[PDB]
Amino acid sequence: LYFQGEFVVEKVLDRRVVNGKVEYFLKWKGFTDADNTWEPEENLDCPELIEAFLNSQK
Amino acid sequence: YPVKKKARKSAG
Repeated sequence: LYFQGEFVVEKVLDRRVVNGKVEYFLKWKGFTDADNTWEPEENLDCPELIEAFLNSQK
Repeated sequence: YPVKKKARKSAG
């Protein structure tokens, strides 16, 4: 229950592919790096952060 | 509660 709903994303740090799904590595606002997680695209609503991350990589 | 720049956790 305590992990349901949505939380503010601070940073998008990386992207990977697992089993046909694209996941992004997130820093969550208010949390330390220790709480960073990988989340699948379908979980995300942070298109400006995703754009900024991809642009940052070239 | 967030309305933008947000995500749901796999943990939930």
